[PDB]
Amino acid sequence: QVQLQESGGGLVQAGGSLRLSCAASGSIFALNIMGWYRQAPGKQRELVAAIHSGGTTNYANSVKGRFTISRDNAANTVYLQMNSLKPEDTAVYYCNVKDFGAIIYDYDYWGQGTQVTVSS
Amino acid sequence: DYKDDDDANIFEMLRIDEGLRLKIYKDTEGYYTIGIGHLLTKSPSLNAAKSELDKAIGRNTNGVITKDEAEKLFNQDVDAAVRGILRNAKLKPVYDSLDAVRRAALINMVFQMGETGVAGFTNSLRMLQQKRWDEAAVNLAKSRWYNQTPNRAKRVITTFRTGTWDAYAASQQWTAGMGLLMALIVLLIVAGNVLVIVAIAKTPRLQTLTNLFIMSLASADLVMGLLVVPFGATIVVWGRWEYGSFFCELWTSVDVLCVTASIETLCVIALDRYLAITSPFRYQSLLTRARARGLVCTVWAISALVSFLPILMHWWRAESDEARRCYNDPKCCDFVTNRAYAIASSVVSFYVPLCIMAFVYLRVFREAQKQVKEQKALKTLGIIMGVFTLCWLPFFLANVVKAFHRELVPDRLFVFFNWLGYANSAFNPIIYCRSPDFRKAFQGLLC
Ligand SMILES: CC(C)CCC[C@@H](C)[C@H]1CC[C@H]2[C@@H]3CC=C4C[C@@H](O)CC[C@]4(C)[C@H]3CC[C@]12C
Ligand SMILES: Cc1ccccc1CC(C)(C)NC[C@H](O)c1ccc(O)c2c1OCC(=O)N2
Ligand SMILES: OC[C@H]1O[C@H](O[C@H]2[C@H](O)[C@@H](O)[C@@H](O)O[C@@H]2CO)[C@H](O)[C@@H](O)[C@@H]1O
Ligand SMILES: OC[C@H]1O[C@H](O[C@H]2[C@H](O)[C@@H](O)[C@@H](O)O[C@@H]2CO)[C@H](O)[C@@H](O)[C@@H]1O
Ligand code: NA
Repeated sequence: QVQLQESGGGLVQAGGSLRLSCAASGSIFALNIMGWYRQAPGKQRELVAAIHSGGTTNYANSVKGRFTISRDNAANTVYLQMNSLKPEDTAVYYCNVKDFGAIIYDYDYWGQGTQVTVSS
Repeated sequence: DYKDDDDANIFEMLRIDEGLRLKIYKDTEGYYTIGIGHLLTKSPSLNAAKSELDKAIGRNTNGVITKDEAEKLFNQDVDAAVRGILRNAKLKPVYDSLDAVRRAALINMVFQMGETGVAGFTNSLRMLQQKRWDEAAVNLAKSRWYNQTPNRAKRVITTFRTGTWDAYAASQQWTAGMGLLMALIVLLIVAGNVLVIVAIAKTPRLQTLTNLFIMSLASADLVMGLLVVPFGATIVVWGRWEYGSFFCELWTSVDVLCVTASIETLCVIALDRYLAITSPFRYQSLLTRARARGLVCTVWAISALVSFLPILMHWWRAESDEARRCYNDPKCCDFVTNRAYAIASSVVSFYVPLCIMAFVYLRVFREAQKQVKEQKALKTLGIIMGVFTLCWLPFFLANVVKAFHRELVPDRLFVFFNWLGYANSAFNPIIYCRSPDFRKAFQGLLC
């Protein structure tokens, strides 16, 4: 009844810029975590940046502020600015949301993916 | 030796009223006994009690006899009682005029109060000798005897009134039903919790820290299903504790152990989530694997100091007549406590977890509608506290009221409220284990 719609991928040369958009259609519980995940071939899935509905964020350590995650209140939408891109960032990026309506455990909705590949 | 149909009915009469023991035990004043209240000796020597038993039975019993052997001892006691009734000018006329069923009622009274005691009922006895059954019943229902032991007096008086065994048939049927009913409760507690524990143990993705707290709950609720609730059920279906003073005190302390560990874990889970749902990123940077296990070991450490330390040190004992009567009676395992223990244990076991859980789960949802401007999360809040409150608050309100005004909390009510809390150990696995990887786990276990 709730699906994640994600856009903003493509291909850019090294040191490029992109802004990601993830709309969480439908209504879900007010306490949640919106974030982004990536996985390159060979390597395995990994967090990059997450943001809480209060505002608390957390970035991976492959990100020295080059990426900035942010929500936009009154709309279930989280954006991720990708700057100073390195060829090491080629991966499919996934939009994830941590739903907390059930209070004892998490409920995970997943977007299906947007390919991102970077050239040097 | 020689038994009769009348003999056996009296035997089964008093196995209900007094109980049957096939191994040597101690009576209220420490004397070795076996069967249905058959005194072996006043000597403080078990081997002396065994030699008296072996001479009476005609076998090397070594303290263990059969039911038929208990009836041999019992019919001798009945023969002695009848034999002294006929020597008593107050009791012989009535006894001579009664039928066999009502003679059993009179013998039952003599086994409870003594020959001399029963011979003081001169007006009731006159009425029975004249076959005025309903008048004698009314009169006996006003007796000091009736006010002291109401249940037994009702069964005996019913026997006098009707001349039938209906009161004792009704007791056997009542108990047998409660036996099945509580046997069902027992396995719902066990199955529901043993199913949760192994689902965590064998599924690799269920080893979260919030689930690390849940299997401590499920294991506290499991010991209660195996040890506390079953032995608690023997008291209800039999009216007595059958397993000696030592296991009474150990069972009692295991009871307050598991319930303290269970409720306080519901409190740890309560704040765990909050701390994880309001500030998730601090949360993981604060609660390591050692700290999570550090909490549960503290809970069980607190539970041990609430349960085994004060109960084994007898810090809980009251100092009244029914306090001391129950302490001396190994068949009485009532938890007659003083005011300070009743209040201190209730605060540590129930009251501080209640108001912490009430505070934590409240702040969860005020900071929920601080962003919506839903109730599927409110109704989960509604039952997490609603089930917990209805299960345990009736008992701890009655517990503190009884700790000031004993006469306000009758035993029946008091025992029922405690069984409401016992039922929470079966409700919690239903409540706190509804994740998609619990649901999909349990399916896998049973298929
Ligand atoms: C939110 C929670 C902690 C509130 C519950 C408070 C409970 C413990 C309060 C509410 C009513 C209180 C009782 C009200 C009346 C009496 C009779 C009095 O002569 C002795 C104390 C006694 C028996 C009180 C004991 C404590 C009591 C049971
Ligand atoms: C033995 C018997 C006889 C009749 C009915 C019930 C029982 C079983 C009993 C009362 C022992 N259950 C113990 C009960 O679960 C319990 C648990 C934790 C506590 O901190 C307390 C407590 O009792 C009151 C109290 O003040 N402290
Ligand atoms: O002190 C109480 C009462 O004890 C005896 O009563 C019974 C006993 O309780 C029964 O369990 C049964 O087994 O037989 C006993 C008698 O041997 C006495 O009958 C009585 O003198 C005394 O008051
Ligand atoms: O106590 C008098 C009052 O209590 C009687 O109960 C007896 C009990 O039956 C015996 O076991 C005895 O040893 O202890 C109590 C008195 O010591 C009767 O229970 C009752 O009707 C009577 O009025
Ligand atoms: Na006792």
